[PDB]
Amino acid sequence: IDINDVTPNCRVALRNDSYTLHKILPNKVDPLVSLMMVEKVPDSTYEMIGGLDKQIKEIKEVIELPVKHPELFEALGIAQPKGVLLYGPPGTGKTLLARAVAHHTDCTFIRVSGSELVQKFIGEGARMVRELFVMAREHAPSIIFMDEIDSEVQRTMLELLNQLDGFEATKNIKVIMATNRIDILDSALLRPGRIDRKIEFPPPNEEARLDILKIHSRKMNLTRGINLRKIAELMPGASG
Amino acid sequence: ASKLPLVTPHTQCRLKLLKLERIKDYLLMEEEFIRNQEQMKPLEEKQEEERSKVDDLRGTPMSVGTLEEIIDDNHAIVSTSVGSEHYVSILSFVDKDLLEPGCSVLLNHKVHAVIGVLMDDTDPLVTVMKVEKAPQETYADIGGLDNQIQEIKESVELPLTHPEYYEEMGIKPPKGVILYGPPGTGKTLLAKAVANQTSATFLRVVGSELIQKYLGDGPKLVRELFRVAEEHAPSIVFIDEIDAIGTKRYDSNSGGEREIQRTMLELLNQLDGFDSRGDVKVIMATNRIETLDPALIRPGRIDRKIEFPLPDEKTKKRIFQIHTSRMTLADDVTLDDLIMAKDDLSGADIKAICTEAGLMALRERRMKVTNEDFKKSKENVLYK
Amino acid sequence: MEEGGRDKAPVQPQQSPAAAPGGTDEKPSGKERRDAGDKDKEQELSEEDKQLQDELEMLVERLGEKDTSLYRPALEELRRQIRSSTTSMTSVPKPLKFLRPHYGKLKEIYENMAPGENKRFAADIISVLAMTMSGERECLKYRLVGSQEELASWGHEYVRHLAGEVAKEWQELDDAEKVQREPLLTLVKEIVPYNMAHNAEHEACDLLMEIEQVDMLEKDIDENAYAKVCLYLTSCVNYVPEPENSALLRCALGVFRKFSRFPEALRLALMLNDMELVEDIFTSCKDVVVQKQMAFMLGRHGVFLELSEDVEEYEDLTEIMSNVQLNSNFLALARELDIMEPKVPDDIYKTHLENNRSARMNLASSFVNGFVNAAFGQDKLLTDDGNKWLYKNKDHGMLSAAASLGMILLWDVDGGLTQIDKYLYSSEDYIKSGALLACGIVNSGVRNECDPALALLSDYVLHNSNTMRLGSIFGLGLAYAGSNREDVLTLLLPVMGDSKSSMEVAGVTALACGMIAVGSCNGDVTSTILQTIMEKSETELKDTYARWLPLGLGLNHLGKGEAIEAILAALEVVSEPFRSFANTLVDVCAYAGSGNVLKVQQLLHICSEHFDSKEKEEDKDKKEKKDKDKKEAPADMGAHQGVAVLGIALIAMGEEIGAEMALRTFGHLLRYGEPTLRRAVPLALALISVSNPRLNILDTLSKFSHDADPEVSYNSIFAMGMVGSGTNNARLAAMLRQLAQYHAKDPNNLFMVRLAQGLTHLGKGTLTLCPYHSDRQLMSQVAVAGLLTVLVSFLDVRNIILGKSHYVLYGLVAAMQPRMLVTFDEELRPLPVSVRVGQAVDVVGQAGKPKTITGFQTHTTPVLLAHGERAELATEEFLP
Amino acid sequence: TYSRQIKQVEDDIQQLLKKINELTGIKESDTGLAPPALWDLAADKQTLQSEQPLQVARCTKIINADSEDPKYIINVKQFAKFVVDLSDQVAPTDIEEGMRVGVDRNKYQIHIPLPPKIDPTVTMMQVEEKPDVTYSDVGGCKEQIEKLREVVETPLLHPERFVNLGIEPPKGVLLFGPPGTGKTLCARAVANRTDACFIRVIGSELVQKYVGEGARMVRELFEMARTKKACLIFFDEIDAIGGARFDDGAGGDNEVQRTMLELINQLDGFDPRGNIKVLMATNRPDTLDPALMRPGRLDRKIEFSLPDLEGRTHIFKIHARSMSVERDIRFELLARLCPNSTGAEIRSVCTEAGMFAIRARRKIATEKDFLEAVNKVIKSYAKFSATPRYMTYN
Ligand SMILES: Nc1ncnc2c1ncn2[C@@H]1O[C@H](COP(=O)(O)OP(=O)(O)OP(=O)(O)O)[C@@H](O)[C@H]1O
Ligand SMILES: Nc1ncnc2c1ncn2[C@@H]1O[C@H](COP(=O)(O)OP(=O)(O)OP(=O)(O)O)[C@@H](O)[C@H]1O
Ligand SMILES: Nc1ncnc2c1ncn2[C@@H]1O[C@H](COP(=O)(O)OP(=O)(O)O)[C@@H](O)[C@H]1O
Ligand SMILES: [Mg+2]
Ligand SMILES: [Mg+2]
Repeated sequence: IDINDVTPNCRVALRNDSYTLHKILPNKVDPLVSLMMVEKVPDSTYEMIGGLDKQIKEIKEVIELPVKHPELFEALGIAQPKGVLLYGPPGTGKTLLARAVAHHTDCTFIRVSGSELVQKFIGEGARMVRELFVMAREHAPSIIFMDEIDSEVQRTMLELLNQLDGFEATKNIKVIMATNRIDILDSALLRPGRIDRKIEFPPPNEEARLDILKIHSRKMNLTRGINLRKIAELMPGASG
Repeated sequence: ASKLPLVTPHTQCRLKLLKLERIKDYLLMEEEFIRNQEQMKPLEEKQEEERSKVDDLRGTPMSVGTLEEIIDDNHAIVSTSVGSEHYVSILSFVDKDLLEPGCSVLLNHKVHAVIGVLMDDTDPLVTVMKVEKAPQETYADIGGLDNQIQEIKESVELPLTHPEYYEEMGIKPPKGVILYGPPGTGKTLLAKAVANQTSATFLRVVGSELIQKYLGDGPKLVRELFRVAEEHAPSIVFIDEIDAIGTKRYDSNSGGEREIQRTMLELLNQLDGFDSRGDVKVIMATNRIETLDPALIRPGRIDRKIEFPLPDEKTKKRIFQIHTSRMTLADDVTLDDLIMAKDDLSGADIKAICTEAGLMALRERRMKVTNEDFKKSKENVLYK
Repeated sequence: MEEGGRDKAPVQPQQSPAAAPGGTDEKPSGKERRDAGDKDKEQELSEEDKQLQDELEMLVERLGEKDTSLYRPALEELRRQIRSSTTSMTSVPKPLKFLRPHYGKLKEIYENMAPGENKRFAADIISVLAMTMSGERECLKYRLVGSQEELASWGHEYVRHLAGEVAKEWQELDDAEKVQREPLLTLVKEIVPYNMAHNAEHEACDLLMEIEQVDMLEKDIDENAYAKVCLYLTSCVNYVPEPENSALLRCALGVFRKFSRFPEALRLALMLNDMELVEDIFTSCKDVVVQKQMAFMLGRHGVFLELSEDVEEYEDLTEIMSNVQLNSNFLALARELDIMEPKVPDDIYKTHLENNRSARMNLASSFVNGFVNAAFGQDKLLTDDGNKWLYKNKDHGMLSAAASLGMILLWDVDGGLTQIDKYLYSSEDYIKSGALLACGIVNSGVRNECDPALALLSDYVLHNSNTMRLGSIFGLGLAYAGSNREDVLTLLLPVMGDSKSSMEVAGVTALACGMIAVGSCNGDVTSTILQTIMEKSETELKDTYARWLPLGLGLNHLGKGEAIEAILAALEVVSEPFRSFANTLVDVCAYAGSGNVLKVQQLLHICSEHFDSKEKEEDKDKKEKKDKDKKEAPADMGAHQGVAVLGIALIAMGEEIGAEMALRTFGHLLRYGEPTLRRAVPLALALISVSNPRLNILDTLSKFSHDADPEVSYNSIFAMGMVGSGTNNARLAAMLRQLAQYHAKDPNNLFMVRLAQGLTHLGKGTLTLCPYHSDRQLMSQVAVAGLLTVLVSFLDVRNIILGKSHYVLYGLVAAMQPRMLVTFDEELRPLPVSVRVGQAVDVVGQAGKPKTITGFQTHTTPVLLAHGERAELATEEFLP
Repeated sequence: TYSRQIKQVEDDIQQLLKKINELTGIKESDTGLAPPALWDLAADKQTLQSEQPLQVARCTKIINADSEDPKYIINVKQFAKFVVDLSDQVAPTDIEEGMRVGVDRNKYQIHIPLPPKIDPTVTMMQVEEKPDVTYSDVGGCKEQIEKLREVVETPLLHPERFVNLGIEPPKGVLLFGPPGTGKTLCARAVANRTDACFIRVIGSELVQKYVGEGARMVRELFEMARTKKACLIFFDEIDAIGGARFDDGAGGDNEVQRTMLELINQLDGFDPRGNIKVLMATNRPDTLDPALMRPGRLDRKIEFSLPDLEGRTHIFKIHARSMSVERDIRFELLARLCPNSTGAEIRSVCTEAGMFAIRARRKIATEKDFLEAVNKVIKSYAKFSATPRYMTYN
């Protein structure tokens, strides 16, 4: 046997009394497969969008451009923005769009909710918070995404936005969350420099609802003559 | 290996040559008398034969375990992985100096004696907060101030570079520095620059994560932080936005507002307690200085307090000059309009305006920025 | 990188030299015009030492090297003007024009004749133009010409004048640390031919600067601590007249010429004493000089101030005879005693309390009585630990107790006999001898007329039994230890020359006679050598004869670097190896302090181990014991290397020396205190070590805490007190462990016993300290010879304090400020001293071992200005 | 001139140093091995005399005994409980019930007693070292120094006067005063002077994760103290560990209250500690609990107040005596210019005057430096001062 073949984290047979090595076994274990399988994020792409033209324009020019075209920002020279906030009523289509751009720019889209099942995968106890950076750098092109329903997330994002503002060496890392009710978020987060962009998602109107119906009715056997425009009209702007 | 540090002549003087000859001759005779005996009394290889015997004493399978108590007389109490512990002996070739309670040990398989020590490759939390690369550009990138920088240098940098003025004077340098003022006027920026130029290790932690979710944890964290800080070397610690502990409440905090008091007492003792400090500096900053405990700020725990006021028209001019260096801008624009854009615009509004206008011109794949661009950019960033 | 356009200097001064061979002939005007323009341009453009990479210095040798080669030597018609522009300028680039092997080649440009007064255009330059050329020439050419043929051509006639004028120019531009470069032209030049160079530098520096003397003094003495014999003699003898001719310091001569006392000539020291007696302006200088001249750094010299004016002028030495000792007793009574006045109780030794949860120990208790009772520690009815043991058993114990009664009242003359005669009526072979030794000890150092032939001679005259006769020649010699009167020498000679059956008495007679005379009278060494020749023929026993006889000869010819006396003494004892056991004693004994590492290398070259088949066991033992020498004052470089050597060789891979006596080397090394000692010695000492002769370990324990200066490390020894209960039984270590515990705090002060005072001077204390280390060989002497020697072995402690008044009326007590030891070598500006200003005390108690104290309030202290530990503190206030 | 020669000499000697360093043998960076010259003894003989003769000898805890014929109960950590006897070489007297013992691995019979456990943190809480501050660095409070030294130190070094006359000295002392006054420094002075042990504890070290841990820590703290002969315990920042009992609604501070009760109980009721002295300090003592401040626990109530006037001049003398300053300035005026100020302010005034001198170019400071320093650290910073809110004691 040669030492080089003896990789870390490998299964090996082993004789009984002398306890000496004897052969090799293929199977190996990893953390990320277990954490991602716990999470179950829904991969998608641009195809399913209905009525979100301008929003996708600016989200792509703030996220998709400064990875494939860093030198294009070198030319004008303004720094690369890193903080985008999406806000609007619930159930209007934030998470799908963030995953859409993460897929189109090929970044490992990870989300965090501060739960405890996945905590052990990150570390033994997680006394502090930023240990995820020590796990994110091995997969650098990544997007952190969070969500708020009905204040811990805000302090977490504040710690992060403070972190990668000059002290973090690695590039190619962006953070984003989506929440409703801008008027209630913290004051320290409204300073002109901390966050970079804010994007509104209004509840869809008639044309948007019609397009959404057409998109979601592609896996169903229709009937000759439905006039689903009437169906779109009957819905008085509920949501997406 | 530092044979003789008396090399202070450092020139063509006879002293250096004579000392070098004396060292050379000493080592010559020592080499002969520790070499010829081995030529004439090998008795064995002593290069593999003695190592052969040692490898014989430690049997081919040997286990790992944890040490728990030591009696100096070459045998101690060691634990096994299962849980039952023993009273084994200590061999003599085990370097009975680096054995500290808790270090892993290698135990013989039959009689469980102490055989070896395994290096404890752990380094768990050191790497989370210890900054390892230069932050950015030095004092040339900050416009204004000057009065403040003088003080920061006196209390942080100057002692390390020139430890000759103070000791000649008989003064110990002042200890702590707190930086306070309205939001977004460059407290963190000056911190980054100081980290840039300096030579000592820089440790950073934000005040907000001093709080935790269990009892008796905050004090543990602070003890650990200052321990690792004094573990390395002359170092600099940065505690940022302290006021966050004393103004907000979070449900995950199992204790109430009394555990925060406990944490504060611990931190407050770390600076000037029953034990000699060593060589560590402290820098902290906040923008609400009228809420924290005045017992925390008394001289002896922090001496210099430096206040950061709003920018003035001369400094505003300098700031617009700095932040548009590598910008390919048209002469059509007049900065004098933007200087009077707001009654009391702060420093961060400057960089906000510049970057936003750049973005909005680059929207159309263009290189030059016009005036109406700023006319809409300032409105976008200042009003919402 | 553009070239041309600006190519004026790199073209024209490159084209004129290229055609210079063609311009040499058929063109007298142009050759000289261009030569003058080149000389003036090179002189002016090279005036400042800021453009080292000159546009002309480094750009002429690219192609003009062949022109310089074929132009200067190949001219054959040198004129009176072209030579002025050629030799003055072309020699400037000759230091760097060629490759590195150039020092043996400078002759072909400059050595024909030194151009005029080249310093005229080379005086404003620091380290570029010509002084470097002079140093390069003196590096090889002058050395090779004048090695054994100094008297030769121009290589010595004008070279000395040029070197002298350049050396004067060194202290001409800034006179800063570049003045320390003067030795690079004076000391470096003609090392062994230093006499004329030093005389020239003196006659040039006599009128140059008086204040620029002390710096050069210290610089030269920094290299004068260690050198070859000729180098040391010449350098010291030439430096001696410096502080008197140029400056008028005239005050450190008495104290700093102890190094110049023996090594150069004792007659020269007598001449310095005479010239010091001549210069007696007032009283501060003379009194400060004579304060340390019988109690610190010499003796046997109180015979020079007995002229016709011995009233107050020449009577001052009398106050140092006994009056200063009386003041010492009074200051021990007042200063230290008032702060702390123990009763010899040894309460500190009784530390069994706090911790808690045979007649051999009576020896340790008697030592507890003796040790703590220093500085006026007279015991009235407190001597029960010796009184009760004095008449029950242990004759050697009673003797030791009576002797320790003397150290209880140490360096006293008022009532030593008063205390002694109250108990002298004992009619014991051991109490009486100890009483007489105590009497001699009490007045020892006083050098008074207590008992030249009255007290101890009454015991000596009855030499018909040992001890009562043996302990009667050593004590009287101890009383006259500081005096070299040959009357007592002749009186005690019959003790050794009797060849009587009292072997112990004859040995201690050798010790006694050696410890009085160190100069003349080779007849005493002759008598000792005849005694050993007529005695050691039919014997091969232990070192009882050998541990006493050769030591006196070695001390009587100790610390002399001529080595001629060593050669003669070694050659006179040529005989069989057992008889020649003392061949290597006098060889090394004359090597107390000097730089002679060649002697060290030849010491161990002859005999390293030889497998150590019990054939030279004591021989190799004493060889290693004498290897300890040259390290007490090794200028801080020998000690570390020596301790490393002893650690690497003996104890690690050896035969017997390391595991038996390697522990004495630390004792002979130092006692300042280094953590590598208290960590290395217990590393081999904590272990029981039953494999080796563990009695050696016992010695190591009894000789571990020999470091003085009471500190807070005693807890270590108390842990050993916990380890000393079961193992290391009382039968051979009961008193030894306690003596180790007490060694650090023998008295509460009075601990300067390190044989290094002032800067690095010995102070002639080896003759008194050495006997302890010589007698502590290892075995069979801890019960018969140790108690008889280990008590009063050391009596040359240098007081306890270094700051004192000694004013006319003693009005001032103390006004000073201490800092750390001096650690400065070079600085081109104001020189330093010490930077521990934090301490500001005005007490005359502890002064600090490795500390240097300064004054304040701007007193200028014009008494001593250098050192001496007894500053007069003269008052001057000419500065409002 | 000959820099190359001397430099090459230095290089050759360094190379020869490392050469002979390899030659003797220390190389091959170790995984737990000593240099060969050190274990030479234990290469051939110690192996053969430490492998066959000595046994493993498991460690266990004994439960009880029973009468007339020694029969013992042994409890081991993960195996069963056994009934065993002794071996011949050990006396039957010293096997008092309930302590660690070592028993052999075949017949399971008692071989040797062992010392008991003591927790790992409480061991490190001892001092094992003594700081540098002495008694001359507390100018201005001679009264308190005499009063404290008379209870914490005098009886230990002269334990005959009190026993002869028939008194037992007190056992406690409390130190309180506004922040910056100087109590912790007095504790350091005491630690420097003493001889017996000295265990330092800070109140925040006595809050633990789980329930009932603090009480255990206090028990073994006092037990470890009892093991030794006699020495001091210094408690710092008490007011974090027990104030008063005010329970209402949901439980609040209950656990900390149990800790306080255990600490109280350790000093009173049923055969008290005996030869142990405590020593406490605080900043706002109004919140201390009445049952803790009762005498029998806190006999003396030393109090530290703001310096008067000899205090101020004397603090100046102490903190400025290591200065390079002008020889003709008077500090009494400086004392007058600052009415109510602490020792801290005087220290900072000395520092800032030195800094003003080093600011421009000078080498020695003068009166104007001191006047400017007082004008700035006293009057300009006075809107961040504690003392207007720590003299009402909250
Ligand atoms: N005088 C100045 N010169 C240059 N840039 C400045 C100046 N004042 C402010 N700025 C800009 O404003 C930005 C905000 O400053 P910084 O992030 O350090 O805030 P801060 O003072 O720590 O406050 P906060 O607690 O609100 O974050 C800096 O990144 C810098 O670009
Ligand atoms: N009497 C005094 N003599 C000398 N210095 C003093 C004196 N009183 C106070 N000081 C100085 O003031 C400071 C006192 O702070 P210290 O660390 O002793 O805390 P404290 O007053 O005991 O309490 P706290 O920790 O609650 O502030 C020290 O720096 C000390 O130098
Ligand atoms: N405009 C839309 N187009 C397609 N699907 C939508 C749209 N709006 C909402 N949805 C559906 O609603 C779900 C929630 O999406 P989203 O609004 O991003 O998360 P949240 O409701 O938490 O903000 C998605 O699974 C998506 O299928
Ligand atoms: Mg900030
Ligand atoms: Mg305190």
